[PDB]
Amino acid sequence: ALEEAPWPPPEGAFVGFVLSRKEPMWADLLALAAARGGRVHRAPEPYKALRDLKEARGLLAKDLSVLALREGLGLPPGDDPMLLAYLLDPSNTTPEGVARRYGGEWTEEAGERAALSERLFANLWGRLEGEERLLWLYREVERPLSAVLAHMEATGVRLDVAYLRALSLEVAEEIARLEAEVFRLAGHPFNLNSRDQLERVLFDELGLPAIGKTEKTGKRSTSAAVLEALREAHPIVEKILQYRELTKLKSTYIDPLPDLIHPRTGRLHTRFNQTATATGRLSSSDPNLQNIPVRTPLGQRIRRAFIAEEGWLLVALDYSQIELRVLAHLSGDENLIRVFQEGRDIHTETASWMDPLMRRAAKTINFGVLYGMSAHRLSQELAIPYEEAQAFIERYFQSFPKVRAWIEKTLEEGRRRGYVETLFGRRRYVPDLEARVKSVREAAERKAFNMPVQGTAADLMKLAMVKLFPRLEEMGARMLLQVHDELVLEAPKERAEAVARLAKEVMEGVYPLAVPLEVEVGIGEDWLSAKE
DNA sequence: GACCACGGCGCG
DNA sequence: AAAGCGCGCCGTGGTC
Ligand SMILES: O=c1[nH]c2ccccc2n1[C@H]1C[C@H](O)[C@@H](COP(=O)(O)OP(=O)(O)OP(=O)(O)O)O1
Ligand SMILES: [Mg+2]
Ligand SMILES: [Mg+2]
Ligand SMILES: [Mn+2]
Ligand SMILES: [Mn+2]
Repeated sequence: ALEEAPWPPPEGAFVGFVLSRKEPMWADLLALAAARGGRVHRAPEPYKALRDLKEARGLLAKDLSVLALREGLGLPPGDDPMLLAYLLDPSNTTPEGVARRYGGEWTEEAGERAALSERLFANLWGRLEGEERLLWLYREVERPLSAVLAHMEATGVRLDVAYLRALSLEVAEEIARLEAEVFRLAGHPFNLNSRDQLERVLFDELGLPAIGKTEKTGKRSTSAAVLEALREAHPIVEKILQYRELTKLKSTYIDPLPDLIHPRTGRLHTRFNQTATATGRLSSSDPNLQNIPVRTPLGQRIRRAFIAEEGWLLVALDYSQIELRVLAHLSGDENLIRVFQEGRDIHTETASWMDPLMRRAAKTINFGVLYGMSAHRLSQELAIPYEEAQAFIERYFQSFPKVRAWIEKTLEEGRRRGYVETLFGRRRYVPDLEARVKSVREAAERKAFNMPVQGTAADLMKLAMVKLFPRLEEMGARMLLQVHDELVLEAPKERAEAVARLAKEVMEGVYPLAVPLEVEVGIGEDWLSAKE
């Protein structure tokens, strides 16, 4: 039954706020409230009232801190019950669910939100009493990380807009040429973007063999894997693949990115969602800057668009074979430890076995292999017979015997405890491990043993970001992007070299393992340059 | 306009 | 597509 108390609130109050739209960098601050000591404070003018707070503590703290940074204010995020709930159970991803689950309702009014924040925090902090590992992750990783992300989000990254505009006009001309071919070959026009219309053309009119069907609705699939299986079975398939690539990059990146430049900053701002994934990874959205193309020649042209402020350079740091090293440490496989203790590369060894484009393939291969891929799909990818695909799966695990033993212990443990955990104790609940439908059970198993490996690499990286960020600010350098095992920094030209050495070392020393973490670093005027 | 399910595909 | 995992956004297609 909170009481209206005059703004401002006492120091250390829980904040509620309402935004015109989810994106902090783009939102209007509609309302701002705070709660403390059995009272609620509703600010008369939200923007002015921001100045009174000294830290944002409450649901979605980082977002409001991001909006504060955009206004020239340094209001860092503090406690956020979402981070508590997320650590308790990573399926806790939204305030709607968290409130439903731990004792309130997520409404649209800042006061009730500030109130909700306060009681949700009490209750969750209660639930976390005694979970000392999760408390450690909260204090040493997540809560400090929120500040770092708020700064990355507010900073943004520079984009060569004029370049992409020109690229759009070029690519559009290429697409029209391929559309025309496809339409001719099909003997009539139709919407090449409609997978439904395409399917009737390929499998009914052209009478091509229907490899596979789609998951939910059982239509005949027109996916790249299926089209690749028909690249020589007919010429029109080939062009379809190329129309898909261009339209995919044009409509997802080339055309939308330029129109998202912020007016005040002149830069492009993503959101780094901190309670979004089941393994502990971050995600990026609005726009997603974690899937900017890079694997093909055209995508590379897109990456070139991401450039440094004049007088600065981008610094790109990227852990080598990160999840493999984690697997060595997690499992104890001596043969795999040695692989890394003596500077061996097995992403390059799976390339010649099966340059920069051939190494990306061995990356899809050795990772697909490792996480329970099927002999069937491996045979199909590598273009070899099923007989040969099983032997790359026999040897790939013969070499490193303790991995399978680790997989088993992990699954056995997740069955008893109902969850699996990373090196630091981050939990993921995986209930279907005792499912009586084999398929459902074995999916769960693949989810279960991947988590500690992907989630440990994410713990390490978050920790590296937490340690590295203070050093960058004191050097006048900036942290721009994180792509799971990678960081892009922006540095004044004359500090760029020292920043790279420093960041490389911080990341490599984040938390020593039974195997060394190695980092590749590069420096350049654009994101593509910085990774050569 | 808003929403959503689906197939599809980009990156890690 | 199939016994890899984790995401977010696209166009289409359908509703309200
Ligand atoms: O689960 C998959 N499937 C993948 C397919 C292609 C590429 C990576 C894949 N990964 C994950 C594993 C790891 O978390 C991260 C490493 O990211 P990448 O930088 O791409 O690879 P890498 O660390 O093995 O080696 P390298 O840095 O010398 O290139 O990506
Ligand atoms: Mg061209
Ligand atoms: Mg989906
Ligand atoms: Mn990488
Ligand atoms: Mn890497």
